[PDB]
Formats: sequence, structure tokens, C-alpha cells
Amino acid sequence: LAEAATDSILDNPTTYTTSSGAKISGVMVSTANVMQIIMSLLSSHITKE
Amino acid sequence: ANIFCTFDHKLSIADVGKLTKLVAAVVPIPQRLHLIKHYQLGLHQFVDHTRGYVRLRGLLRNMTLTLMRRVEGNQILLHVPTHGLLYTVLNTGPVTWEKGDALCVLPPLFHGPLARENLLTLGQWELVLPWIVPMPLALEINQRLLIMGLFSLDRSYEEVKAAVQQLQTITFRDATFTIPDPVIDQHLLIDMKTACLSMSMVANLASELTMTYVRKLALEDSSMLLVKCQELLMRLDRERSPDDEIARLSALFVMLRQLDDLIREQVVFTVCDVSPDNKSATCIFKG
Amino acid sequence: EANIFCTFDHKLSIADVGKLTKLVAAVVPIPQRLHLIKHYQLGLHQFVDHTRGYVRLRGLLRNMTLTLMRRVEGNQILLHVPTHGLLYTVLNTGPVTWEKGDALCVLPPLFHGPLARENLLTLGQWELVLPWIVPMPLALEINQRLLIMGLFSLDRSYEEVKAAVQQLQTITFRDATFTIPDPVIDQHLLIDMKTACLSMSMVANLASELTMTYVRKLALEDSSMLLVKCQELLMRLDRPQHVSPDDEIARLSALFVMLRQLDDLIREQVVFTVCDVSPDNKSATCIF
Amino acid sequence: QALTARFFVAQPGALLIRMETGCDSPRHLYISLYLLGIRASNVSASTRCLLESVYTASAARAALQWLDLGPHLLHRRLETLGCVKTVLLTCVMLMIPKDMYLTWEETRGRLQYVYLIIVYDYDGPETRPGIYVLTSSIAHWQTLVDVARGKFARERCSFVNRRITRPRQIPLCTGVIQKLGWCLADDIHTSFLVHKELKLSVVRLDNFSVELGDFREFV
Amino acid sequence: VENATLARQALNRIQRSNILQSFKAKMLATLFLLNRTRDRDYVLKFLTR
Amino acid sequence: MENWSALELLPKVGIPTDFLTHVKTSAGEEMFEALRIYYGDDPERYNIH
Amino acid sequence: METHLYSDLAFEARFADDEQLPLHLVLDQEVLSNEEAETLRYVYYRNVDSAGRSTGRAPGGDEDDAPASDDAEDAVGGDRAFDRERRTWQRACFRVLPRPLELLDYLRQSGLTVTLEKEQRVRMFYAVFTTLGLRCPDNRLSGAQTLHLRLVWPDGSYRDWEFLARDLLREEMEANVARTDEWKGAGVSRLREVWDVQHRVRLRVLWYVNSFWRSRELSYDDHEVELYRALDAYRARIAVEYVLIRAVRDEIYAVLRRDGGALPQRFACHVSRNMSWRVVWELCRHALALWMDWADVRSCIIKALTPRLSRGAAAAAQRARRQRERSAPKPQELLFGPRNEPAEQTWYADVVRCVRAQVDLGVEVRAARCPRTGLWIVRDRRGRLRRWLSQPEVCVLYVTPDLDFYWVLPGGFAVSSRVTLHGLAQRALRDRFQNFEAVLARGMHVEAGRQEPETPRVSGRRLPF
Amino acid sequence: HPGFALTAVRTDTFEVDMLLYSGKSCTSVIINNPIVTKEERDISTTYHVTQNINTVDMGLGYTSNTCVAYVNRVRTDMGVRVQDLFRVFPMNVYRHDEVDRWIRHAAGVERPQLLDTETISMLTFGSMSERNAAATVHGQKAACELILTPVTMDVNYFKIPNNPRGRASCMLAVDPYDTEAATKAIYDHREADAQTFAATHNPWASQAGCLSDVLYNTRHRERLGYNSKFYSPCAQYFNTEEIIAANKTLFKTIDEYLLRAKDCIRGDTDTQYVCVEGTEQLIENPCRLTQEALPILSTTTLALMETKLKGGAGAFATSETHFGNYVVGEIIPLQQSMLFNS
Amino acid sequence: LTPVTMDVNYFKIPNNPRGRASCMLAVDPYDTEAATKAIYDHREADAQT
Amino acid sequence: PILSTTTLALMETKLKGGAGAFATSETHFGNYVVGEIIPLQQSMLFNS
Amino acid sequence: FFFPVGLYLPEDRGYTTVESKVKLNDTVRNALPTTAYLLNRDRAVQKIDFVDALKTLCHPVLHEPAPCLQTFTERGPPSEPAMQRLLECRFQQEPMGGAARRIPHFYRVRREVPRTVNEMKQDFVVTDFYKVGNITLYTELHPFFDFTHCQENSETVALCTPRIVIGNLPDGLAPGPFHELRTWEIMEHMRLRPPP
Repeated sequence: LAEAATDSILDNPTTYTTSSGAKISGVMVSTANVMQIIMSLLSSHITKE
Repeated sequence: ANIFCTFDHKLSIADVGKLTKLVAAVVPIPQRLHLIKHYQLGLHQFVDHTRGYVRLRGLLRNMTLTLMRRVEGNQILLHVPTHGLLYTVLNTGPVTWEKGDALCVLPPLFHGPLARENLLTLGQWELVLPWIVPMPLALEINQRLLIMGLFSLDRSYEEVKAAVQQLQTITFRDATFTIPDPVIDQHLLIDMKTACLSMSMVANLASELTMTYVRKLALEDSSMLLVKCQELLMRLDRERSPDDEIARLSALFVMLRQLDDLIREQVVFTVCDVSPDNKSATCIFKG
Repeated sequence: EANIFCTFDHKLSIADVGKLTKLVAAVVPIPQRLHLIKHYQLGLHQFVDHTRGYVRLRGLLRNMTLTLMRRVEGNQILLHVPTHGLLYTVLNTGPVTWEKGDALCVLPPLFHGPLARENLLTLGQWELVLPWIVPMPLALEINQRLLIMGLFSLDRSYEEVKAAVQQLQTITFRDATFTIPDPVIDQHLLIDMKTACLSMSMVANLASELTMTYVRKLALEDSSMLLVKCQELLMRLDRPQHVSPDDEIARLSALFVMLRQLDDLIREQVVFTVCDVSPDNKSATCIF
Repeated sequence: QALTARFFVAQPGALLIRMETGCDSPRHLYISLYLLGIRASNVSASTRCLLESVYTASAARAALQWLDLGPHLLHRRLETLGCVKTVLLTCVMLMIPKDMYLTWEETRGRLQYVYLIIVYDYDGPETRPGIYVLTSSIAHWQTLVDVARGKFARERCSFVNRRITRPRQIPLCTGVIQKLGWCLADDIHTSFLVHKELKLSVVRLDNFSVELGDFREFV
Repeated sequence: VENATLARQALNRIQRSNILQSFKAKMLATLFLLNRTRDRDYVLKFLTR
Repeated sequence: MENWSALELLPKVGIPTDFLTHVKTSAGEEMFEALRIYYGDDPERYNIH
Repeated sequence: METHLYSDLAFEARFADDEQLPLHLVLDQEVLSNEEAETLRYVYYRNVDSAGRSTGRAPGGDEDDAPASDDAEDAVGGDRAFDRERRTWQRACFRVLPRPLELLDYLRQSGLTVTLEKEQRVRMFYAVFTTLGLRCPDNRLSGAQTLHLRLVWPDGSYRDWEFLARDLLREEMEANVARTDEWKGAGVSRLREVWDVQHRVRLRVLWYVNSFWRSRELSYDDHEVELYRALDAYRARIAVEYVLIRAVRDEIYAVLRRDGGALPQRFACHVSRNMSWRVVWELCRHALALWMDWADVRSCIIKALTPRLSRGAAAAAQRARRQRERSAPKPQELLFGPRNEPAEQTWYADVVRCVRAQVDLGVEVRAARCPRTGLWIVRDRRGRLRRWLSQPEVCVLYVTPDLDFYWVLPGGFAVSSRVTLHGLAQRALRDRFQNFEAVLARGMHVEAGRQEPETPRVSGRRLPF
Repeated sequence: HPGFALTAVRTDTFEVDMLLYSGKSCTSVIINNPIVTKEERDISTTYHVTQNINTVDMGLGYTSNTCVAYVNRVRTDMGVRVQDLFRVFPMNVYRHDEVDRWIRHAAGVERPQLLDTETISMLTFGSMSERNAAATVHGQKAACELILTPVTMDVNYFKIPNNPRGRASCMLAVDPYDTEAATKAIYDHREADAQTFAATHNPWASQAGCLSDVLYNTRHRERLGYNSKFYSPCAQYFNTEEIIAANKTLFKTIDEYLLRAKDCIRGDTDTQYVCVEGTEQLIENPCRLTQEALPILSTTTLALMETKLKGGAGAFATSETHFGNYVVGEIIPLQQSMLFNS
Repeated sequence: LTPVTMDVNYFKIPNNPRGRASCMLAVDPYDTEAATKAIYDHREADAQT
Repeated sequence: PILSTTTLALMETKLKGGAGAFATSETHFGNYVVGEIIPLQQSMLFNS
Repeated sequence: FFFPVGLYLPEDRGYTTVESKVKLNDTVRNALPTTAYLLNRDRAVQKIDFVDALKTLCHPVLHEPAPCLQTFTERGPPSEPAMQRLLECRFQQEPMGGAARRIPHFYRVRREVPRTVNEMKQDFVVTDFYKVGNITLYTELHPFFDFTHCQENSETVALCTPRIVIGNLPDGLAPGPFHELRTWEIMEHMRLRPPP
């Protein structure tokens, strides 16, 4: 799902940069219950920052 | 949407003192202008010798009608009503109003009267207001003028003269009028004549066209209404080229279209609570 | 509830919105009266269908509601239903000259002659056809004349009807020319002629014995031009004993109501009445 | 948008009808809409019996004296005044029995007008009126009179049968259509009402906007 | 709470029908919690809901 | 119906690109609203009227 | 039930100027089909007197005793015969109840009352109600005055039935408040079937006891010499097309006798040197005798003559003669004026086949002139080619709108002639198959030359409303 | 069992939550300062305040991918109750009155109805004749059917997801802007179709003029008296003009899918009435884009359904066959593990 | 009970033993005619089976 | 619905069943089984 | 979603991929299907049979072939002259009293009569009907009506005539063994499966 989407060209490399240099490369929005199923399933990769 | 009106002649203090009694009443005017000279105001500009009353009704139907509000130095605050909102009027009509009727507006029938509008005149000009009468009396007196005009062509006989004398009287609640003839001295007024001619000839055109058109129509899907229609026509009869019928039908429609000041009496007001002495009444302007 | 929004599936170019912004305060009918509509029911081109009847469109556009177009800014057309009584400003594209006294009634747009048929907005399957605003005598003449086309032409060949309606379709009212293209004989025409037949039979039966002989008495008495017209119209098939006042009163009441229920087929209640016309005959400020 | 008065005379849903008296002292009378349910002939006989049981007065006997005085002339005396805000009383210038109310559609048009429909029967001895009230979606009068001529053909046959079988007696019309205002499609609801501890079947209309019409005679 | 049912909303027919379907579903499926399951993440997700 | 002369003559800003499919496949298959695919070289950008 | 009352009252009305009786009729599935009665436009009638052949023409004699004499411009006496024969046909009242019904039970469920001698069962599928008028000239009615009756369909096609007065009144003449309610109350006396002349069509007549015709004291007589004159009138009205066919037959025999039979090729089909032609000549004789056997009014020449009779053929014949009589073109009209311009023909055909003894009569064929040669090539009305000129077991006759002639044996060889109608008068040729032009009714436009919508189609499957 | 075998076709709506994913700074959002608008009511005043949004998508292709994720509420019932064909063609009566009274007595519908005139179809948005019952424990219902041939091999046809009319009618696979080749592909039978290399699988369904073409084609259902509010689930398959109109390039076809090809169905009645101008919901159809339909678990005898319900994981997707009986195996396993995990 | 009544989708699923729906949620509120129709009457079916 | 066989053979094959065998609903020739939907006997008796 | 009801599978290719998993009674209400069993929203068995299907199958629109006849006249005569050879039949009027002696006078010619389209529809097996080698797929348009093109007065016209009997259904679409299976059903309905 990430690698299928083409990246935009209005690129702002200043905005949306995390601490420790990680650049945000997308947003994934869903409801409450699907997201909490994702969290209870995939909790190892979550980096609350 | 407020109107003004100025008088060219010298206006005295007695004329204003008798005019300002008419502080809230209808005054129809020919064109909705923002400033109008007083010769056009009222109904004096329309009366003459030959033409009668049905002309006045027909020109008053298509004429706009407004409300008199206030008086000033030499400007008169006419005010056109709007559909839906409610106003106050006076009663220039001779019938005592009651609750919740539907007022009509018809031209006044006292031409050359005993009241003479309080001698509110100027040089060769006089003010005159239309009557504001409820609807049953209005279409009643329309029928009375009509069949008074129908009997007018053979009036030499004497029982028809007493019939006309019966028709000249009228009844209502505490109300007796004496509405004069359209005929004066063995001739008729031209608009009254053409009105009764139009209705008598559309009646004749129906009487000699329905016997063609029940057959020209009934060769489609017949109904019980159609056989009862020919039953009505055949009891009426036993009681006793394209170029001509196209003129018959055209004359049928255009001559029935000349009764439109008679066949449709259009309501212009809705009465609300009335006053003691029954001269004033709040009301709702319709149409 | 007062303002009606709409949208298109196309977008709107500057040429198209420049064609459209000239039509501020123009009348546009709506078939439905709902808050948000689509443009595929806006106007009249959802309902136009030739070889079906101009009279069907005359009975159908009579039934829709009416609105006024203003404030266009991009995918928003904002039809606005007029309240009952306030003064509005309108705009007509139907080429008829107007007058300060004459009221208005809406008619479907007949073809005028030049094979222009201007539609002013052309999309992939939908043009915008616009209702005509015409004065009251032309509306009454249109209604009576297509009723003449319906009532006159039963049980005839195409030839004499062609020769009659080729000169009867023309209405020359205020230096223009007009044509009534589709007077086709529908069930609506048959029920209209059936009510006309019933009303004519009622006024032929329950009228007086003295109103039938009024023009005969004027023929025996007077001489005018329209009297000669009446004699040529009636003479081909050629002391009051009975007097009754109150029976004549009830007889004229019945004659009046049956004349009214004949007259209802051509006389529509008015939809607009003006207070001023623009002197170049484009817009007008009318009350309804 | 209330436009009120005071009218010299329990629900707010009533239509004050001003009928003319043949007696010369009142000259008119303010009868509410429920008392046409006793003269109507479309209605159920049980509800007619109930309203005959509850509402016997001297003025009801004078009402039957002065309405049955002149037959086929009731539209010359019929005159409405609008809805009741509170009940002496006042009226602005909606409660309807179940059988006098009728609809010729699926009543699923959103904005719908209301219409008093009366008819005149003649196939019996003299005259039997039938009171209706028609919630419809049609706005223009000619299309409404076309569907009324379509729905009431037997009364037209009775009208022409009276004009052919009683030539000395003249009718006037077959009835009256008249608008009164509009209610939407959702607040119309079959409902319930008890008056003076009596069971009567009522259907109600809630969001009314009063806007009168004229008593248009038709055939 | 699985659908937007704030207490001033009046329900139509099909909404109440699927509410009743889900009533019978979540009464039969999850009637007794601690007699059926002794799982960590299931009782955590259930207590979170 | 457009002004592609304004697209070919005006000074432009550069971008790193990433199309979804091939660009000519995005040309022949009508992915956008207005396209001006000419092969070779066209001198149509010179008649300034 | 409904239109019987109206037409009965209307014949009470119009008895002063036209002296006919109300002859109410009903019909059934034994005469016209359900598809043919669902869309039936309007019925027609005009009765033929004993000595006079019509009513709308002159009372004593006519001008129709002159033959057409094979004219070109004036087809059959010009176009005054068109308006004359249109003037003598009258339109009658009409209704179709397109659903299954029992007549006695339908009249009992409706307002009327049946009083029969016995309640037999008439099971019919759809009832069409119409009233015709048998005319009494004096009070006396003639037993040889026959009554014709048309059935007109929206396309312009019609069938023709007719019947005498002996079978209409075989028993009901030898057995001798408002009006509508007593008509409803007393009602119908009885019902009997009536046949046509040729015993083909069985329809039923309804005798109402509240008919005013019973109160007119009509007198009646049926002589033998009047019936014999009606037999000769019907003999002529049947013999019209058949004497046209015999004129065609002796025309072909005389034109074979004239040039001997060494006849040229007029149609585009190839030939082969080896095949014998004695067999195809004997097949030509056998097939011409077979066409003489199975001759019928529904044929090529009669349907070729049907659009000839109207006024449009007279106008087109005048303008086509004016166009073909036009001199050599001058450059003055070629350079500035409007330039000038009959693309492909519109023929008819009879195709007779000897080996199977089956002729096929009503055929439409669009012919063409081949560009490479001067030969004729036929084509179908759709556009395919017609390959019957290959088959050596067949023959084909042809007829032009110019009313020329081609009888084509296999091999495209055509016996050319022209039709002969010198031996035929005018009035039978008119009143047999005069092409009728439709009048305005429901569903059709006012001005001619317009695209037509669907038919009204008073339907037996849909709700009729 | 008479001499024909019906295939049934029903629709089945859902409430589904789909997640979305978009790249960084994909579409710029252009907003403004709001404007207020005063309106004069009777006593109080409403202040209409607006704000405009412009959105320039700044990717070349689609920059945002979505995926249908998690079903939770099934809006309809997935039932078997038959489409009321008597209410959708209310005009048509039988010729004889007694056989019509006897058929309406043997069926459920009480009377033939009279459909209104066209002006009431203009003013009122439609008819909606069927009255909602007192039982709504399952949801709204729809199931229609197509009369087929009882020989029809289900093994080629009813196990895999396929077209219910027999011919492949997906205009993605045909040459764009070519009406002749589209009509030759979906109607001509002198060459085989594209899905299976045979003529058809139900010759009463494909030919232009079959009973399916006179019972479902919305171009051809107007001639006989039809009702414009009942939603035929087969109308997305038999509307031939609606199918040849989508014969375009695949990017405008997929824009037609994600923009235009979403029906709306009214969500407060128990019969699937056609919503007009959906401004609160929208029913998007992948099964109009792909022009097929999916088989649902159906058996013929009870005990084979019992051995399906007795099995466990990997049991609803097999397809067993007895002597004359059969089971069509569903390809989407939603009956097995959607309500099982609830 | 009647000894014919089906059990394959009635007796092994959660169900009401009276035979009909009797759920009282699927009916409309405050509409006693549809209530007494869907509990007692037999010209129509339940919302269950 | 609760567990209710009609012959003892089906009760014996459910008492020899390891786990989840109470959930089924099997039918013989006229002899049936109502299977439970709440696994109540397994849960409440495995809690002992 | 879509599911078929009442299909008859071929018997000569008949196979049972389950034998131990289920066992049935040999009565032919179970060896020939007539109804289907589906699943509701809740997992429950429910019956769909022909009994609910009479709310669609008994409609007046199903029995009208006039749109089918109009569209068969529109898409009218066939394409090839190779298929002008099988499509000739005549509806004439012949006096039958003469035909009772003219039967030997018909056979005295020696020209063969071509078979019509209904005879052309029974020389196919039940699995070859649905292939492109079959000719008459442009004629099988309705399960209640037979269609053909037959020259009346030497023009090919379309004509629909109703199959008044279901036996007139073609054997590629309702074969012999299926008919005999229906007879075994109709004998089991009257309790006579051992015949006397």
C-alpha cells in the first residue's frame, strides 16, 4: 500500500520531519475499531513520537 | 412603495377638511407612477354620455387600486397595498360590513347623485371613489343590471315595466337601493349593449354549435355523459365547408371573452374585525 | 427552503459562465421543488419531446414551479423561489414587446421562424431550453387558437385542414409572427373538448327563452356592422309571454358558472404583472 | 405567521366556517368543521351517530332549519375563516376525522396542499352532500379539476340526470374545490382523540401554514 | 457505539433491524467472558471496548 | 482550445517526477483532461498573435 | 351498450333529412382478429339500392357509365370520382370492449334486461359495438337493398363485408321521464346472427324493443326481380377484378400471337447454350394455366392500381408528363437557374411455380435498370437480390406503376405488353378498391407530412383506464 | 419441477469501513477567511457563514490508495424473498377477468393497481407502492430471478464468479469508442464469447429480444408499463445502453467507477427503492465495473448443507456434488468468518 | 407443537418458541396497529424466517 | 436451543467427542440432534 | 450475488465425490433437485423453492412475445444464403376433402422437402447446443414460444407461436432422461413408485 502510491511533487523537506531525522512519507487514516485492530495486531512497529 | 399626488388648482381649507375625512379608503389610479397629477386620479376622467357602466367595470378590473394614507400641504400619500399584509380601510359602500367576508370593487352607480361628494370639486373636476361591497351583493347587482338591460329592447308593454320596477329594487341587511336603468329615452348605452349582445350571441352560438359537435365528438369513445348530453340537446330541440364553422368557433371564443368583467368576480380583500358605526374595518389585501 | 442549489457533472469555463452570468434574474422552472437538484432536471429539456405534443408541454410546464437565477460563482446556480407578493425583477428572452399594464403567463417556447432556436448552453446530451414569458392577450390567443385547432379539425382530411391551419397558425401580435407547431389530438384534447361540449350544451339548454331572441330583436330594430356580422352568422338556419324575475336570476347564475367552466380551459391565473419595463425591452420589475 | 381577530361565538385544529342564516337577525353563523360530518354522506354512519349524539342544541336544530332550507345553494353560504389558535375565542385568518379525509396518490410527495372537496348527489329524492378534504400535491387548478372530473364521474352523471329529470328545478354546480394551505409529507399521521369522554377516530396534520383560496365552482 | 447513535437521533427501520441483529449476535457470541476464554489480548481488547 | 504556447514559452519550475504508469500509456489512455502529444518537433509556439 | 343508446337517439334526430333506420350490430372473433380489432380506427357503411348502385351519387343514373379507356393522365375519370366516392361513405359510431365476455351476462350485469326465448351460450372473446343505417327511401323498404360495411385500420388497409336485407330481417320483419332509463329498463328484444352475401362472415344483430323505428310503421316487400337485379349488381361488383384478369390473359395470348413468340430479353439473368427450352415453354403454358386457376383480387395488378386511383397519382402523372415532355436544355437555365433532376422503380409481382403448384400473390419488388446494359434487374424491398430467375421450375409476372407489363419465364426473357381496362366501366372500379385517405382522430397530427407517434391502441392486456 | 430452472440474482449491500493512505503534501488545500450573511426572519436572525475550499491534486497519477478493510454491519438480510414483479408492472392484467382474479388470489397481490399520470411522477419523485411490513428483524430485502435452461452446466458457470446473462459484457476488454465491435461482442452468436469459448450458457438471456431483455432492459422496459422506483439488481447487467456507454479508455473508465458508477439506495424502507439524488449516502459498485457476480453457498438437499455446517475451516469454499444434487462453492469466504469473529 | 414443523433452520438456531417474531423492536414505536398486526395476524410473515 | 438428541448413539458420539463436538448438529434417518450455540456444558464443566 | 435453483445435471457423466460423508434415501425427491437451501444474515438454513417464485413467474409480462416479435423482425432475416436453405414453410388454405385423394398426388413429384428449424433443433446433444457450431441460437429466444422465418407470399416473415406443451421444448434444453425423471417424481407424488 505504501510502495504503490506515487509521491507528490509539491515536496516540502522542511515540514513534517521527526526528531532523529525520520521523514514522514504518508498518512494512513481509518476509524476507531480498524485502527485498534491494527494496534493490537501490529504493536511492535509503532513508535509513538 | 409610496405614491404622491399634487393638485394644480388652489386648494382651500374646507376642501382639505372634507377630504381628510377620507383618510383611509381606496383610490384607483391608471398607472403605478411615483408621482401622478390629480386629473388621472379617481374615476372622473372616464364618465361620459354614451358609454355607461360596464365599460367602467372593465377598465377598473385591469386598473391597479391603491390605498389613501395621509394628507400634507399639497402632496397626497397614496400607498399601494402588498399581497398578504393587512391594512385598514373605510366603508364608502352603502352596506354594513360584517366579519370575514370578501369585498369586491365595482364602479359607483350614483352618477349625478344627491350626495355629489360634498362639493369636493375643482374646475371641471370632481373626486369619486368606487364602492367596496361584499361579493354576494356584488354579483347579485351585476345580474340585476344585466337582466335589467335584457328587458330593455321591448319595454312598451306594461307587465314587463312592472317587472323592471321590481328589478330596480333590491334587498340586503337593512339596505334598500334604487339602481337606475341603463336605458334613457328609447336607446341603450353602447358598452351595456355590446355586453348583452355578446352573451346572447354566445348563447345562440352554443345552441347551434352543440348539435354539430356532439356528433363530431361522439364518434370517439362514447360515455353516459355524452348520451345524456344528446338527450339534453334533443329535449331542447323537440321542445320546439370549413370556412363558416371556423368563423363560428372563433366568434364563439372571442365573444365569450368579452364577458370577463362579468363571469369572473375577483376578490380583492378579506374582512377582519369591524368598528362600531360599521364605517371602518381592518382587512387583508388579497391578489 | 428559499434558495435552491444545483450542480453539473461538467466544469464551467469562462466562456460558458460568461454566457450564463448575463442571465441573472432569468426565470427557470423546476419540476420537483427540493433543496438540492441536478442540472439534468433543471430547465425544460428533460421534458421536451417532439412528435408528442406542444399541448402536452403547455399542460406540463403549467404544472412546474418557477424560480429566478442569480449569484453564479462556480458550480452554484442558486435558484430562488419567489415569495407570494414581493416585487421581483425578471428577464425575458422570448421576443415579445411588453406593456406596463399587461400581466404575464408562461408558455413553452414555440419555434419563431429563423431556424436559430437559441439554446445558449450546449452540453453532451442536454441543451438548456427556456420558458417563454409572454403577455396575457397572446397567452389567451394561443390557448383559444390551439383549442380551435383541436375542435375544428375532427373528421376531416389533411388537405382542407392544411389550408386552414397554414393561415391559422399565424398570430401577428405586436409586429411579430408566431406558429403553433404541434396541436396533436391527445386524450387531453378529448377531455378538453368533452368539457367544452358539456358546458356548451348546458348554456344552450338552461338559458332563457328571451336571451335566445335578443339579437333577433336587435336585427329587427337596429343596424350596425357587427349586427350584419351576426345576421350573416345566424340567419342561414332561420311581445314576451313568459316573464319570471327570480327564475331569470337563478338562470343567469347557472349561465355564469357554466360560462366560467368553459372559460377555464383557456384562461390561466396570472403568474406575473409588471410595474415597469426596461425601455430596451430586456428586463422588467414585476410583482408576484 | 399569525393573522388574528376575535370571533363572536377544545382542539386548535378546527376550521371556523361562516354560514349564512336564513333568519334575519344574526345574518350569519360560525359553525366549526366537525358539524359538516353530520350532513356528509361519505362518512361512516357510526361517527355520524356519535356526533349527532353529542351535539344536540337549539342552534343545531336552527342549523338544520337553515341549511336544508335552500338545497343545492350551500356554496353561496359556505365561507371559511382559517384555523384556531385557542378556543368567546379567536381564529387565524389540524384535526380531521378519518373517513372524511382522502388522498388520490401514494401521499409521498413532500410538499402537499390541502383542498376542501364537496359533491352534490341527485339520484335520490332531492340532494345529499358529501364532505371531503383532499391532501394532494397538485398546485395548478386545471390539472386538479381534471383529476377531480376523473375521480367523480358518477356525480356528473347525477348532475345531468337532475337537469334532464327536473327541468323546473335548476342546480348550480357539482361542488367546490378550495385550497387552505400546505402540510409536509412527514407530520401527517393517523392519530387519536377523545372529546367529552368519547371515542372518535381522527387523523391529524401538525405543521400547517394558513394560506386561503376561493370557492371555485366546477363541473 | 458501533454506529453514530447520539441520544437525540430518531431511528428508521433498517437501523433498528441491524441493531437487533447485532443484539442477538453479541448476546450469543460473548455472553460469558471468563468462563470461555483465558486469553490476554482478547480480554484486554474487550475491556478497552 | 487552450494556450499551450503559454506552456511552452513561459519559464518553468523543475520537478523530480514519478508517473504511475508509463507516460505515453498515460497519454493514449486519457488520464488527464487536456493533452498535447506531438511527436518530432512542432514550431507552433512562435506565431504570437 | 353505450354507443347503441347514443346512435339510436341520433337517428331519432336526423330522420328528417336522411331517412335511415338504426341497425345496431355487434361482431366477434368470427370476423376480425384481436390484433385487428384492438387497433381498429373507425367503421364505415353505405348501402346499395336495388336499381341505383349508391346513394351519394345522382338518384336517377350517373356519369359513371363511361369507361376509363386506358388513359394516362386521368386514371379513372379524374379526381372528381375520388371526392364522389368519399362523399357516399358515411362514418358510424364505434366502440371496442377488448376483453372476454358473455353477451347475455354482460347485458344483464349492465343496465339492460335480456328477454330471450331461450338462453343459449354465445362465448366470444371481444365485442366491437357499432350501429349502421339501412335506408328507407319511402316508408317502403326493399328486400334487395344491400348494406356494405368497411373496417378501416390505421395503416390504410381495409376489408370489405356486405350483406342483403333478406337475412337481416328474415324473422324480425315477419314477426310484426327520460328516454335512456326506459331504454335501459325494457331493453333488448332478441339476438340473431346475420351472414354476408358469400356466407363468409357470421356477425350478430341486436333488436331493441325501445327503438323508435318500431313506431314509424315501415312497410316492406321482397320481390324476385329486385333480388335478381341485386344479384346482377353483385355479379358486376365481383366480376370487376376478374374481368381485368381475363383482359390480362388474352392480352398475353394476343401479344404472343402477334410477333409469333420470338420475344426479346428484358431482364438481367444469364443463359447457357446447352439447356433445352421446350421444357421451359411447356412449363410456361402449365404455369399460365395455373395462374388462370388461382387468380384472385389480392394480386399484383390490383395492388399496382390501388395507389393509381387517388388524386396524388393524378398530380404526379401531370407533373411527370410535363417533365418528360421537356425540350433540349439551354445554357441560360444551366448557368444561373435552378437545375433539374425517378431513382428506382416500385413494382409488384406474382411468382408462380409449376413443380409445386403454389403461386405467391402479394409481392413487392423494387426493380432497377442495370448500368452496364439496358436490361432490368430486380431487387428485394430490403436490398437483397431476387434469385427466382435462376430456378427453371418457376415463373414470374411483373407490373409497373406506369402499368406496363412483363411476364418473365426462366432466363430473364419477358413477354412485354400493356394492361387493358377498355372493357371495364368506372363505378365498379371505384367502389371496389378506391384507396382511402385517413381522417383525423386520436393520436395523429394536424398538418400532413409529420412523424407519427404510437397508436392509441385501446388495449385488452393493459389496464385501459 | 417444471421444464425450466431459474438462476436467481440478488444484491447485498454492506456497511464497510475502508482505510485510506496518501503521500506527503499530495493535494494542496486552499481556504479563505469566512464570510457571514444576515437573514431576516420573524423574531430572530440566522447568520449563514460560508467558507470555500479548492484542492489541487499535485501528483501525476493517483497519489492516494484506499482499500476496503473490515465489514461490520450487513444492511440487507441476504435473504431469498422474491422480487415483487406485480408491483413493478402494475398495469398488466390478464385478458379474462376470472383467470386474473384467480391468479391474484393464488399470488399475494390483492388487486391490479392504476399507475399515476406522468405529471405526478414529475411532482412526486415516484410511486413506491409496496407497504413496509410489521416485521423488520432481518432488514430490507431483494431477490430477483432469470429463467434459464435446466441442462445448464454449473461447473463451467456457477462455481466461478461470472456474468448471469452468459456473455461477457465487460467493456474494459473491448476496443474503446467502437460501438460495432461492442455489439458484435455482447450480442452476436456466429462467434464465441470471451469468457468461455462457447456460444452462451443460457440462450433465453443473451439474445437482444429474450425475456430477460424485455424484463430488465431499462431502455426496453419503458414500452410496457414499468415503475421507476424499484431497484432491479439485474438492471446493472442488462442495461445495454448503460454498458456500451462505458466503452472508453480505462483511466476514464476507472474515473467513471470512482465518480459516476455509485448508485444510491434509500435507507428507511424494507424494499429497495431507488434513491433519487443521494446526498447522505452512496452505494459504490465493484460488480458493475467487473460485470460479474459472485456465487453464494447454495445446496439442494438439507443433509449436504448439514455436512457443510458440520465442517470447520476450509469447508464453505469446497464444492461437492452428489448424484443429482450439487453445492456451488463460494469464492469470497464471507459467510464463514465475518460473523464468526462478529 | 405440531409434529411436522421444520427444525433445520428453526430449532437449532436461537429462536422464539411461539412461532412468530414477537421481538417488539423491529416494529415502529407507538404504532399499535402494526404491532398487533405483526404479533397476531396471518396475512404476512415475521421478520425472522 | 440446548443439546437434545433422540437416540443414545448420538449422545455417545458426543460424549466420546474431544472438544467442539458438542457444537455440531447431525441428523440420521428421522433421528436428529439439536446442537447448542452457547458452549455451556464444555465451559461450565471444564471449570469443574 | 447469484445462485441457481432446480438445475438438472447430466446422468451419463454422473459422479458422487462424497459417499461416506452423506447418505440419502433412494426416493427420487432426493435424486432430483427442485429447491435450494441458502443462508440468512445470521447463519441459518432457509428454503427457496418455486412456491415463492410464483410472485414473478406468473406475471402477464412473461407471456407477451410482441416485443420479442418486434425485435425479431428488427434483427430479421439471417445472414448467409447458406442459411436460406433450412427456413421455408407455408401457411396456405387447401381443401382437405380433395387432399384425402391428393395425398398420392403430392408425392408424385420427386423433389425433397427441407426440414424446418424445429427439426433442426433436435439433432444436437445436450452439451453441443451451447457451441458456435449450432445454427439456431438466433431463434431460441423464449421458453414459451417457438420462432422461425417462413416465406408467406414469398417474403421471409418472423412468426412466434407458443409452445402450448412443454414437450415442444427442444431436447438440447430438456432432454429425455430429465423427462423420465419428472415421471418418476410424478409417480412418487401419487404413491405408486412400484408400478402395478
